[PDB]
Amino acid sequence: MALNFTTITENNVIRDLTTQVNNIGEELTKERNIFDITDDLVYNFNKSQKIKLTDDKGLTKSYGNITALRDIKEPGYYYIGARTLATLLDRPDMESLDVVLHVVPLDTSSKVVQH
Amino acid sequence: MALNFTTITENNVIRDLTTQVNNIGEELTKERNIFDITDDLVYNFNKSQKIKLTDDKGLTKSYGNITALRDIKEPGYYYIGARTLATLLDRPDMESLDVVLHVVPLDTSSKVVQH
Amino acid sequence: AIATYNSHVELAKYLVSKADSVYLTIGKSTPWSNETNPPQPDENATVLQEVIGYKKATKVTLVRPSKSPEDDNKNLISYGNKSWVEVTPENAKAEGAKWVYLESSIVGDELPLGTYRQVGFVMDLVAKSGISKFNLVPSEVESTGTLLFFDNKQFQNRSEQTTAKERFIVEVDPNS
Amino acid sequence: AIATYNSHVELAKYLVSKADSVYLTIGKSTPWSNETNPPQPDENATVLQEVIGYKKATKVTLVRPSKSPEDDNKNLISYGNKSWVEVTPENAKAEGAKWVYLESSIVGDELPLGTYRQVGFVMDLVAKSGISKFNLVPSEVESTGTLLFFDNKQFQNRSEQTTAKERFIVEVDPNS
Amino acid sequence: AIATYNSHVELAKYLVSKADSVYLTIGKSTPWSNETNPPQPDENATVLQEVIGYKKATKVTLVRPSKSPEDDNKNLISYGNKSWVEVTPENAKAEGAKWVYLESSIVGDELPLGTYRQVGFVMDLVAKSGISKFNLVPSEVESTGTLLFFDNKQFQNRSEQTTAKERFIVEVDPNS
Repeated sequence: MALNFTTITENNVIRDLTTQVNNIGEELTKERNIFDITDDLVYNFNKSQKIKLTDDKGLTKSYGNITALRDIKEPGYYYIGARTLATLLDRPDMESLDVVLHVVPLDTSSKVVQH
Repeated sequence: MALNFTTITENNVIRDLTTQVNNIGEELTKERNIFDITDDLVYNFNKSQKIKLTDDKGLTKSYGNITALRDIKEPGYYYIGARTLATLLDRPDMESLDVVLHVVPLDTSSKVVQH
Repeated sequence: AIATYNSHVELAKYLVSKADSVYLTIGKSTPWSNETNPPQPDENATVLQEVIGYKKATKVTLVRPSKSPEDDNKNLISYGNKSWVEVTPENAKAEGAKWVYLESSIVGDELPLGTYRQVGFVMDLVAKSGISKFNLVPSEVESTGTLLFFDNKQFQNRSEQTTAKERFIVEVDPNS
Repeated sequence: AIATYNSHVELAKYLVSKADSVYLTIGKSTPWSNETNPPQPDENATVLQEVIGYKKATKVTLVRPSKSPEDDNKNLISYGNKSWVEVTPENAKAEGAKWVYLESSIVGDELPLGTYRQVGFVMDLVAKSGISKFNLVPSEVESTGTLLFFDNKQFQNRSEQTTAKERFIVEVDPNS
Repeated sequence: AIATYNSHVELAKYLVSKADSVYLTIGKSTPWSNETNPPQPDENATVLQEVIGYKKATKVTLVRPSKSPEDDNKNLISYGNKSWVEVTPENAKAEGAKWVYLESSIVGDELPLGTYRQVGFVMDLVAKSGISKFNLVPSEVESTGTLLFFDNKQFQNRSEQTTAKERFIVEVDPNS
């Protein structure tokens, strides 16, 4: 979308002022003008996945310096390094290796399933 | 949202040219005008999941042509028909059937978990 | 003294009543100086340049610009970057319908195939005796009538597949 | 989008063709704010302010602004701070006569007495059945028809001995 | 050995099921060798010459040529000097509808202005970069899909006002 406009000066007669006003009015009232497209964006963005599940490149979401794996309750995918996992209070009894945590959403943010 | 405009000619008097400039100026400067709503949309957008996990219909993502299942590294879900699965260099040792592949992102694009 | 807005509505009702006599005409089969930018038209011209021919008007009615909800049970039109509504002749003064809508189409080769740059609509066109047909070259015409309206446009070609639709929304006085 | 000068001629011919159905009307029996210098009239009117009544037109014709030498042998009029010449319907496009002259005269108390400051003309005025007379008050009229043109004037006073002649010269588009 | 009429009917129901993936395309903005007489179209082609853009099919449906009296009360369409009627997928064998109607209108400048000579319709077209809009220039097409039907016309011109409605009626075997 784009208006075609030229700044009006003292050399310009009442015809040229009339032409720029007609330009503005026609662009703002065409079929599927700016107003229509923005009302469509409001309607349609409301069925996107509005909350991130990856990062912006399609890798795992970052986290803060948690105390236990149960602290990451937001949904999506989380890489956890071996050194980190080895200091979590609730870690499984196994060799510390790098792991991914997938968090699955439920009925409340105080509960989740964790893989 | 919508402008109400009428196109102007030579001897539409100056009051008529003024009326249209007033209609334009008012619609662009009323409460919850087009600029406010668009600044709201930019804000709610940058919190979003930037990248596809399904197609636009909530079905599996498409893929390019692939030599191996290890060539689907992008995150999300992918269908694979039996006739495709019977042509991939690292297919599991099982009977040729239709499948879905879930590709799980990690710390790096080069690495994934595949269900 | 000035003319009134309702006089213009009565003068549009007079124009719409003439419908059966109305003809599109096309002309200027050779170039302008700039083919992307034709000159503005001469209101003192009685006839097109380089006349190709004439075709009867397919549609004639009063109109005005459309708006919702009050037009949502009426006859809508689309033209020139807006929607419009056909106004019936008995409502004309109540709806303020000073505008005439005029349309014709040259379907394929029913006039000589080539190019045109002038489009106009004439009324009181009289064809020669034994020629009731709606598509005419200048030698089949007894009188061309009165050239009501015309425009200088960018050129158009015609071929058997193409239908050359031409139409105008006009009023007897564009402001006063 | 414009009209043509000859469309205005064919529109002036129509307005003169109606002449038998044409009446003068008179009104504004109470002051202006400046009685020397009346205000511009209102085109949206359908009838005069302070109607007194209606009288059948005595003279309806086309006219144009007069010029020597070519008008020196013609029938001249003096009106509205200009000089004018009478034109017939079949001469209209040749003369360029897009102007109409209208006139009637109200003789004494054939309509109610006092001062007046508005003048107007109406076509299609139909009187009630059994009324044939050319002077009508607003109650004897079955349909007032349509007010075509009107003006605001300095006041004139009517008494039984006075003949109030009133007249116009007008065109269908004075400024495009 | 041979196909059958009803095979063609069911194949037309298949192409109509594809409709959403269907786009008009226009091209050949520079001259032929003779502009009155184009070269005949080569069905081994995969894309138009000098491509100007693509527009989504504003209409796709089964049709047939109209027949009287039984179509006199139906959904008529007028195309290329002939009269046609719409048909629905679940009735196609009862009507004998093996013809597909395809249409799109390029309003004004919603593709770049200037002349075009080729007209075609593609199915399975996929645009770039998540784009929603139904008018595409070549720099916004990812996969052109399949050029189903096309023709090599004379030139035409497009301006801001003129809509270019291009359309076909076609069948899967026009001629065995």
